[PDB]
Amino acid sequence: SYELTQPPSVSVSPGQTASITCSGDKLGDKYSFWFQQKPGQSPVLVIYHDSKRPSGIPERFSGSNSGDTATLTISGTRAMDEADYYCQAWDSSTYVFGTGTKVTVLGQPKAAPSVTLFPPSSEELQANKATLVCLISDFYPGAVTVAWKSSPVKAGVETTTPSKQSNNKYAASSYLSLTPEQWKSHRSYSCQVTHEGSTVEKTVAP
Amino acid sequence: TALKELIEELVNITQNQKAPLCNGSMVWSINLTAGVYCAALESLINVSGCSAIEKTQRMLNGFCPHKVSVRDTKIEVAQFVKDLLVHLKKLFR
Amino acid sequence: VQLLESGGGLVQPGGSLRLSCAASGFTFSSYAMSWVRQAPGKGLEWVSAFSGWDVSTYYADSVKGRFTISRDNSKNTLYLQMNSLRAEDTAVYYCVQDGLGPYFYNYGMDVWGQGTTVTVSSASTKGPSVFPLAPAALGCLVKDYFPEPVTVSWNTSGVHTFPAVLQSSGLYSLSSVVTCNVNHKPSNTKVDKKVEP
Repeated sequence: SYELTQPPSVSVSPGQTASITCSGDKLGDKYSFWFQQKPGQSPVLVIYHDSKRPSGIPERFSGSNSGDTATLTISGTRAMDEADYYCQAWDSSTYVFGTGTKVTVLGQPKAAPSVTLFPPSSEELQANKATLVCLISDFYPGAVTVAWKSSPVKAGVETTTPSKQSNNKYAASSYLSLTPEQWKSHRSYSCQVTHEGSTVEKTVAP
Repeated sequence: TALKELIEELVNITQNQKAPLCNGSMVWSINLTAGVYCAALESLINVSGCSAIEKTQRMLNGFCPHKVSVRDTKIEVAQFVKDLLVHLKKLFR
Repeated sequence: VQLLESGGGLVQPGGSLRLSCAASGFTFSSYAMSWVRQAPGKGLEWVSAFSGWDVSTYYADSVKGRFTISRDNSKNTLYLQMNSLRAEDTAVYYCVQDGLGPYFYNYGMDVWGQGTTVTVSSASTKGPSVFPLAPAALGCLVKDYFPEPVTVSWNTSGVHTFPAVLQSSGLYSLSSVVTCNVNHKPSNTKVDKKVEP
């Protein structure tokens, strides 16, 4: 209905079946639509009216809508099917989109993130500013959560979305904004990158 | 405006020698009165294996306010679309 | 069938823009048409729709009273007048071929355009501060510039220009490591500097 909820992530190996859910109150009474958005391009209609495939869409895509759950099924998921998939329905004179599911087709073995934590610069410290530059590289799949520290620091943190590298692995960046009085204060700040349930971390001292 | 798009889609699949529309599948007739769009969709909903009516079926969905998913005479789909086509041209007075 | 969006760009909060969308390859006047936007890194948010059957219009509650959808069938063009723009309106705006008939929403959407970028920011343009990253791996930190983008060089033996990050004032930062020639000519500055521990 008014709130279409989708699981944030779906991961399969090539050839396996990927099932994407989209839950909504009495969603089975409405027509459901599915949109596929590969990275860097506009969405494309993959399923309309619950189960129909539009012209030119691969036959491995199929949909079902019943009860309060709409399901998009990809049989024998291929590498080119990696995309963000979006649920959609009409309610109260508006189009309502699902929150989206990133479907990752594991094309290569897992790669642990390599990290490089840089300290505040000598020039920046004289500018009354301090920035800790945590640089994460060479990891797959492309999703890491980073936490800064050894009491947790909620604020002054800004992280980039992971992005594909030359070698089709992934890289990310995280910055912690400090003032010089907090940098020589605590004995060592920490950058903790969480990859696939496992975490490498690095710390830095003046 | 939009109805003539539906009309000429009907006309297109009603064309002379093509194979009979959707093999010999047959559907329930309906009174070409009011609510004809929803009724045509509900009678064409269970047609199996016929891509020639897919654009037709999607178009009719834009003419019925609700989701779909009297039974006196069962007629061939080729004749069902012919019947509805004459009714729609008439409403386009 | 093609939907050619145009009219995006940079604008301050409270400013105005007017997007256009040239349509081709289909009878434009018969289909409803919609605008759908996507903020950077987030999901899809429908904005507004113009019926191809009525002159009725529909809007998401986040833009009603501020956005006006319009169409011209003779030019096969869809428009979106955006007034009283806010920061949260920053997104890529897609023009989408919508449904046929009076209940166009039961027909559904079809083809999407490629979209134009709309950015709403109160910040003024500014060149970046460049700082050394001392050590293997040597880096160069580009801090506090607006708007985007910026290109970094080193003149490529294992070097990466990490994507920029946006900060809570509205300016951007980035770094580029090697295992630095900076040009931000939105502000017309070009700095280069070298590092050593």
